Amino acid sequence: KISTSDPVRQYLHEIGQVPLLTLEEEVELARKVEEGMEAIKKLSEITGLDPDLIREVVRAKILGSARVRHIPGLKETLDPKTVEEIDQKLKSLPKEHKRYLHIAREGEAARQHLIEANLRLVVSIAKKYTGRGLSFLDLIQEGNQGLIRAVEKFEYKRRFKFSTYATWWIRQAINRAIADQARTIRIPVHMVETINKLSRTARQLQQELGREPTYEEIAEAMGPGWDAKRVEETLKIAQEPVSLETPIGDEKDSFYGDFIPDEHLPSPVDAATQSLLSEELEKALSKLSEREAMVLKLRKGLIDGEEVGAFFGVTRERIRQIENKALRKLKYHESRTRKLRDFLD
Amino acid sequence: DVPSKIGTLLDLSATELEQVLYFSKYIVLDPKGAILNGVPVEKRQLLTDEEYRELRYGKQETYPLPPGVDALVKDGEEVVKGQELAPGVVSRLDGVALYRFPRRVRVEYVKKERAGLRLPLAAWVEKEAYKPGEILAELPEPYLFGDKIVAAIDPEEEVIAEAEGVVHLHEPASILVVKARVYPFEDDVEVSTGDRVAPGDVLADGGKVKSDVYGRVEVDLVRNVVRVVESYDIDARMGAEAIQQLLKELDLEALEKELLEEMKHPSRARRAKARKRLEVVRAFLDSGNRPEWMILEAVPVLPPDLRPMVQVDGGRFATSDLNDLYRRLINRNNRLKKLLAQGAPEIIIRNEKRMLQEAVD
Ligand SMILES: [Mg+2]
Ligand SMILES: [Mg+2]
Ligand SMILES: [Mg+2]
Ligand SMILES: [Mg+2]
Ligand SMILES: [Mg+2]
Ligand SMILES: [Mg+2]
Ligand SMILES: [Mg+2]
Ligand SMILES: [Mg+2]
Ligand SMILES: [Mg+2]
Ligand SMILES: [Mg+2]
Ligand SMILES: [Mg+2]
Ligand SMILES: [Mg+2]
Ligand SMILES: [Mg+2]
Ligand SMILES: [Mg+2]
Ligand SMILES: [Mg+2]
Ligand SMILES: [Mg+2]
Ligand SMILES: [Mg+2]
Ligand SMILES: [Mg+2]
Ligand SMILES: [Mg+2]
Ligand SMILES: [Mg+2]
Ligand SMILES: [Mg+2]
Ligand SMILES: [Mg+2]
Ligand SMILES: [Mg+2]
Ligand SMILES: [Mg+2]
Ligand SMILES: [Mg+2]
Ligand SMILES: [Mg+2]
Ligand SMILES: [Mg+2]
Ligand SMILES: [Mg+2]
Ligand SMILES: [Mg+2]
Ligand SMILES: [Mg+2]
Ligand SMILES: [Mg+2]
Ligand SMILES: [Mg+2]
Ligand SMILES: [Mg+2]
Ligand SMILES: [Mg+2]
Ligand SMILES: [Mg+2]
Ligand SMILES: [Mg+2]
Ligand SMILES: [Mg+2]
Ligand SMILES: [Mg+2]
Ligand SMILES: [Mg+2]
Ligand SMILES: [Mg+2]
Ligand SMILES: [Mg+2]
Ligand SMILES: [Mg+2]
Ligand SMILES: [Mg+2]
Ligand SMILES: [Mg+2]
Ligand SMILES: [Mg+2]
Ligand SMILES: [Mg+2]
Ligand SMILES: [Mg+2]
Ligand SMILES: [Mg+2]
Repeated sequence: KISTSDPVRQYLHEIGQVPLLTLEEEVELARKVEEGMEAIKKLSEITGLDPDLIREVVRAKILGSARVRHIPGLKETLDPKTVEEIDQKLKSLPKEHKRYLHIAREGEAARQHLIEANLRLVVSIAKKYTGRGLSFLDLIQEGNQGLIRAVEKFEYKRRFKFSTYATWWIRQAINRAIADQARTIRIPVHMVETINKLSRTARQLQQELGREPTYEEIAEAMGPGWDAKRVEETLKIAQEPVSLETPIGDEKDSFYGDFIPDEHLPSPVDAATQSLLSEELEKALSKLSEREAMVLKLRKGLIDGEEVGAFFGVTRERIRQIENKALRKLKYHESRTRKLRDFLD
Repeated sequence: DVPSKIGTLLDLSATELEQVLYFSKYIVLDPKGAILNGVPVEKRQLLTDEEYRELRYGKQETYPLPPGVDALVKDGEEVVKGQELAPGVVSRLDGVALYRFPRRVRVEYVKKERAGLRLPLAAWVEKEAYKPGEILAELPEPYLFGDKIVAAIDPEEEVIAEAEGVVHLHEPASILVVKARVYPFEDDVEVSTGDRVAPGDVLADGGKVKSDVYGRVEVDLVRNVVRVVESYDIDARMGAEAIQQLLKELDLEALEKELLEEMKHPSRARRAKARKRLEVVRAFLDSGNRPEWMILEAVPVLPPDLRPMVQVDGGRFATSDLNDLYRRLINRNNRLKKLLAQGAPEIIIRNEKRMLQEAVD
């Protein structure tokens, strides 16, 4: 059943059963998130385990079983035996350091009740960067990834609360997504703003002449180094890919693709040429000696188009020597039994 | 397809049980899930977010938090810490706080009338007890004639250097319907379950830990309170995941023989259903290829020159419409992976798995 509503009901439902208290619940969970960090680092300290390993072991114990680790990241961590060994050292950590294990876990979990509560924040924000060329669900989701981004950095010590914080960490994530995925051909953020500027300038210029600007206006109004070659180039990159499939002429079954020719494929006149050219060139190449003909034939025909570097031990003067004397006798008889002249291209 | 090829074989509601778990979250208990709804675990049956939520955390998440500071903060507290609150615990002060479900209570925050029996927070605030052993003298004037603070001297959720790290506010009376154990003991038959008196804690921490039929373990090092909540490894799953599983664990041969029987013997109705269900299983089971494949975990991608990127006019490029859908699938898929890594709130994973699902269509 049509998607948007189900998701909306889904996280609005859970927010409904649990928004976060303006203070108490955003502070609570924040503080737990942090002690989690402080806890996991001290855990690495005492265990010699990478903070990355401590982070994934506690996450498996709080977020999910063998199922999660095995399907998502494929099996580098053994499903049962491996993480279990890691939790064992966590237990052996006496009264002092066990504390951190028990804290890391609760911190991780805390991190989740905070991310659930603030999904309405995302959607409300995400509800405004809607017509950029991204799906609402795609938009809310990237924004969602941004809010999780915020959870990493929030310093509850600095009193300001998570709302204004998630706002930025989200709006960034969404503006990136819109620039990174909204197109069929990837353009940098600089060429995007550039296009917006160009567009906006064309708007101001559509304000008074009654002349959709010659790209003279566009260069001037935009600024410093803008010239015609530029704007023409810019708007050419702006236009989106038209469909290789689109209605054509007197709209009927005629699909645009049958119209476009093909260029690498040798159309029969080209296979025929290759045949004659190859056999005739191959006959001539045999009536020469190998050394400087194969050198220029392979140097030219085989690899990459280096007089000096073209011939083996023998220097330049035997190259040019043979290059140019075999090359001309090869031509000059090819002139007599004219096989090559009719230009095969 | 009208006949669901995966519904006819997997006897799931041919067309609606699928729709239900496929695109949204209606979990199908794949393997065992020992604890009740009222009756045994549903081997091949489907439950809702809400009842499932009521399966894992325990039956009741009631978060009644009080008004102002004195009335309800007092009725709730006197009967909150460890006082096993029965159902219909009629807390007394605004309207009537009504705690209508099961086993033990955890209240959340205090404000400043009288401070007694609460955790380590305020201790460092009024130096006397954390600084030296004063708390006793802290009771003030009748001591001349565990916690028990002054008559009424402190106000919020603060850290008292200078009163700088603070937070003035509410006080939740969150009933957590779970069973609280303070002094568990060590009996070695199966590996040591739960806790020892005070020294060793073998229970996993305040997250996921399975001890006896009850299966969640929260930990509060305040008193040695090993909060043991009660459900088990209920393999609750929804989407292609739950169907890939179900399709692997089926010996078509068995279903072929069972259906043989169902087919000729009982009256028309259900035997009729079985003959239409025996067709697909037999085809799968004849020279035909084997059925775990209906599931897609690896999407083939049609050729490149077949989905062209052409130069049309000036800058107009033109590509085969398939490339827009392919970007769809690719982006979602990747954002999926990134969202699993970064940490995963459940709604957001589903919401995406949903989007990803559609894309693959
Ligand atoms: Mg902390
Ligand atoms: Mg040390
Ligand atoms: Mg060490
Ligand atoms: Mg998973
Ligand atoms: Mg495995
Ligand atoms: Mg897989
Ligand atoms: Mg072994
Ligand atoms: Mg970040
Ligand atoms: Mg402050
Ligand atoms: Mg807000
Ligand atoms: Mg910039
Ligand atoms: Mg021009
Ligand atoms: Mg500039
Ligand atoms: Mg243009
Ligand atoms: Mg056509
Ligand atoms: Mg061609
Ligand atoms: Mg071309
Ligand atoms: Mg040749
Ligand atoms: Mg060279
Ligand atoms: Mg050389
Ligand atoms: Mg000749
Ligand atoms: Mg001659
Ligand atoms: Mg001549
Ligand atoms: Mg001739
Ligand atoms: Mg079970
Ligand atoms: Mg729990
Ligand atoms: Mg007052
Ligand atoms: Mg207590
Ligand atoms: Mg009133
Ligand atoms: Mg009630
Ligand atoms: Mg109970
Ligand atoms: Mg107080
Ligand atoms: Mg205490
Ligand atoms: Mg306190
Ligand atoms: Mg005092
Ligand atoms: Mg005295
Ligand atoms: Mg007082
Ligand atoms: Mg205040
Ligand atoms: Mg206050
Ligand atoms: Mg026991
Ligand atoms: Mg036991
Ligand atoms: Mg021990
Ligand atoms: Mg353990
Ligand atoms: Mg203990
Ligand atoms: Mg038979
Ligand atoms: Mg058969
Ligand atoms: Mg191209
Ligand atoms: Mg096509």
